[PDB]
Amino acid sequence: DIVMTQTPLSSAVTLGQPASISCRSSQRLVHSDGNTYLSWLHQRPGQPPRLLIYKVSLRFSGVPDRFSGSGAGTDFTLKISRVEAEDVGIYYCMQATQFPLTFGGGTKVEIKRTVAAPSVFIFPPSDEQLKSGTASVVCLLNNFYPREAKVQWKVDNALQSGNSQESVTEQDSKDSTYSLSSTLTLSKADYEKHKVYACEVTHQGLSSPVTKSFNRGE
Amino acid sequence: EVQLLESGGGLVKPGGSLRLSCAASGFTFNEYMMNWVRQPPGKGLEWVSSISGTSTYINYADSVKGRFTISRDNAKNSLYLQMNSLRSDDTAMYYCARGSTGGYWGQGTLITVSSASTKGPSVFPLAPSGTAALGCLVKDYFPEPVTVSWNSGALTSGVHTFPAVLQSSGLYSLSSVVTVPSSSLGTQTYICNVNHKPSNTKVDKKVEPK
Amino acid sequence: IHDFVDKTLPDQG
Repeated sequence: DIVMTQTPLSSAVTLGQPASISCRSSQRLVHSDGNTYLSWLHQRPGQPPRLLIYKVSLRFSGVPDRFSGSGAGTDFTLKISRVEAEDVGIYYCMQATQFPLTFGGGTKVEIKRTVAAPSVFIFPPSDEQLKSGTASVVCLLNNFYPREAKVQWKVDNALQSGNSQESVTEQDSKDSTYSLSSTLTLSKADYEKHKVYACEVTHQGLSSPVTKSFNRGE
Repeated sequence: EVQLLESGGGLVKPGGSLRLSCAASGFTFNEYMMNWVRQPPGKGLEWVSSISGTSTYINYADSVKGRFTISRDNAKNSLYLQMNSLRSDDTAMYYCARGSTGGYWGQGTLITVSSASTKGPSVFPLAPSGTAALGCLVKDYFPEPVTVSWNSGALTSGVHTFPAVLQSSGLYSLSSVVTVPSSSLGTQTYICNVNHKPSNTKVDKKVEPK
Repeated sequence: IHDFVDKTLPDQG
């Protein structure tokens, strides 16, 4: 079996600047017909892969010429001559020279943009959810960069540890930012024992942490 | 244009079986090898199986050999995958794909192999308090996926639908949020349209200011 | 060219 070793695992690139992805085959990649069959694909979240390059260096219809592929023997490369915001996502090499067909492990491309502080919003539980016996409290960090952020929940000044879950979007294909949600879930019986619900956000773009809070029921 | 569309996925218990289908159009079907490729949660692409144009050559990944059977019906422009003795680690998005280049793919269909049962979500408003934010919390569902739109597709700018999180209960939850002009609150209506096809649960929830 | 290349069969193991 031909193992495709794809590097780097992730690459962060300034807008308009070049990017390069390498895939090395465990053995010389040559078909009985003399050619080499290797493709490069790009996949966005929630979408099928899209073909960029096939047969090592041929561009698929619709693919802009800033993408190119090259290589021979065991070393193959995808080049992006100038990255655009929409180039974020995961790139894969695929060899279809010999069964079993195999893929590289993927490379995630990130666009490096200027620091952007999150806008922070807190959402109390709905009356409908409370009536059913549960309280979910949501903290939203919107449109920030870079991805690193810290969110801390406090309930009547008690730091919550293990009572919340976070989700982060993939990098936006237009503005190159991230968004994040953190959800604290409690029973109604527990929720109604406390007054102040607060989320405190730390991020490089904030000179000091931002807190959003509410009082239960008022 | 070339079209490929998968069907037959869904939730099944360990040890169970499913049959995937892929309907093709827009090309001469019997001139091309056809393939199944899968993508486990959080992982890369992995080839599953291939079948040449007139079924002469059939190939399988070692991890599915003896359990999965690929076939095609050229008169019906259809590709099949019979999947037996399924295991939790067969959970993945399954794609059909044409040929040897990776140029044409279906949209994929999710196979979840789990002892957990189907459950539809509850949908709760995230009510808005410059720029305001509002959303909907889509809580306690299984299996994936759910889809969310806003205002029946009329509202797309500023929407973020977060990746689902598996709660410690074994059920998924996600939120979808949108940022909107504060001046629009209480004037423009905002409705989140949630569809959890595995449970046949569809909800349109109005999100009103506190 | 793509359709022609896409008809190629990978070599067997």
